[PDB]
Amino acid sequence: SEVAHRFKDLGEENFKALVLIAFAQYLQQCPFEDHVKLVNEVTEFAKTCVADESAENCDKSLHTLFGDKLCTVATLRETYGEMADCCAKQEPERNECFLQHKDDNPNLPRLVRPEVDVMCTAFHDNEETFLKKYLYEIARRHPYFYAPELLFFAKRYKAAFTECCQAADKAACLLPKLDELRDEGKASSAKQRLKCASLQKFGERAFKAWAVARLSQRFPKAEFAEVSKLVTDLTKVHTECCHGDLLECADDRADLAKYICENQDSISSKLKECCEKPLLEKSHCIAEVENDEMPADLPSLAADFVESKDVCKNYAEAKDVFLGMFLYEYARRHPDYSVVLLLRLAKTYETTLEKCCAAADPHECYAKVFDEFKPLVEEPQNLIKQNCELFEQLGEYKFQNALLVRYTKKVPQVSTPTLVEVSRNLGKVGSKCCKHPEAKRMPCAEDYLSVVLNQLCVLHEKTPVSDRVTKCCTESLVNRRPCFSALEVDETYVPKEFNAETFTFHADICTLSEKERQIKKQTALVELVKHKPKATKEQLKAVMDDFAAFVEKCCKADDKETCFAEEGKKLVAASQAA
Ligand SMILES: CC(C)Cc1ccc([C@H](C)C(=O)O)cc1
Ligand SMILES: CC(C)Cc1ccc([C@H](C)C(=O)O)cc1
Repeated sequence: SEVAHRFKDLGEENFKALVLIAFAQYLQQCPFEDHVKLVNEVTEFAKTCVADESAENCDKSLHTLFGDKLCTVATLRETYGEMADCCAKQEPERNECFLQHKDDNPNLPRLVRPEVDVMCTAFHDNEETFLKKYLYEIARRHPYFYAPELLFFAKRYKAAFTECCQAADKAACLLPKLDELRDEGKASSAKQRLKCASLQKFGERAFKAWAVARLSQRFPKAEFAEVSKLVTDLTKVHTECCHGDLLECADDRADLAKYICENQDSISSKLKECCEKPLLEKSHCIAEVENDEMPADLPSLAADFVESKDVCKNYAEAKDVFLGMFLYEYARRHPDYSVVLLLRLAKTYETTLEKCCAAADPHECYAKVFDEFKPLVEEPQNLIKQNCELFEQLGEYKFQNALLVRYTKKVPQVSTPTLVEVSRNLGKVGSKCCKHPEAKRMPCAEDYLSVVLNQLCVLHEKTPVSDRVTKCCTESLVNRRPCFSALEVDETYVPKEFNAETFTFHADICTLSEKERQIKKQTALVELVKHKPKATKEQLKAVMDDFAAFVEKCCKADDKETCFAEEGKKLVAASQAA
């Protein structure tokens, strides 16, 4: 029995949690009650297997079991139409079908949070259902959230309430902690979406290069054969979490943490604090540990990689291991480099060895490869310096606005909502990275852009409208940012023709938060630019200025939200004039 294997390892709590998250990520539209019901039924079954390891179907794989359970409500096409088909499938195909139907943008209603007085009551009255409800809302809206990690957020979420609801000012104690969690949750979800995308679209070889490079930066004192071992397990974990095998993902992740702690002295010195605390807190700790200090006397890479004469010979022998070694060596002494840059260099090396080793005199051909790295390191450096200077002048809001015009000009086909989301996030990278010293500025920025640009790529993959987006998303993972940076403005785009409804602002806007307000303007600026691509960064302002005048006035005037209808047609006339 497999269900039995996992149950024993994870226990009742975690087991139940993980299964709920899995079900939530599968049928995102299904209601809470139904998921709970299925989890229990499933958890009951599990219990019998622990005792009689062959009872009913205890001999099955989690796929068949999980699959059949969900298919007891999936067949209801009137609710989940396209799903029924999936249930008509079998074992492998049935599971792939489900994985294929996960929505990265579920049409679920926003998730507002009741007053502090209600949450605390609900929490205190029934603490279990409360927490379960949380896992459910998150899991269904983030179908790729790193499962083991969501259990850690669940614990911290519980501690927030467990303490604040006993305060003097609950609102003052809770709200902050919730905000900090809401964010970190999105960040966490984003990073994980990139990892799954990597494995799923580009293959495991790329996820490995990534793992080698980043682990090598954190553990410089570790030996290549040690890292490689770590890279192998780490890869197995995420492959599992990203395919939906959550229970085993949770298991393997635990084992890895165990190992890493035992062989502490062989790996890192800063692992001291991580191995002294609870499991969930230990895993989270390790995964977020600071790089160990760089080993004193280290020979130059040139020795074994560009000057030696056996280069091509060793390559041919075991190319992946040789490249793996190159990366490990280059990374361990370059934490001032972002993971994607390291992989870009590694790829420049591979391409050169491939060309150079088939020549009449290799050593002469591949002798100046490091000359080819100079541009690659410098390009990101200049880009960050220029954009951070701008960010430091305009501020976040205006800087996001600048990026909005820029992106809408590059990929006008893309849906207004998607562009607003991606442009806002891109702008948030300046608040995050620009404040650092040059030493930590590029790794921060470039690796973060890799997360944001992936968001666009997946959202776009749903309903493709721009071949320039498709191209820059599919041609090379590591080069996405460069590809997008090269795009200027789409010369083939044919301007949109005004639509009354799109530029009509209603009074229902005078009730929204300051945020949803600027987001309204931002959605207009985008619509504007789609109508007048050729327009310039000069004029737009003038109009955008006017846009504000409309809401302030029309909102503050006691005229029945009618100015909205009449003055709505007014602004349209001025614009067209410019
Ligand atoms: C990291 C951030 C602060 C600066 C930043 C943001 C987006 C871009 C892309 C390539 C663009 O401008 O299209 C470059 C630099
Ligand atoms: C293993 C490494 C040395 C070479 C390597 C690394 C990443 C990629 C991905 C798909 C890319 O090009 O974005 C290809 C080849």
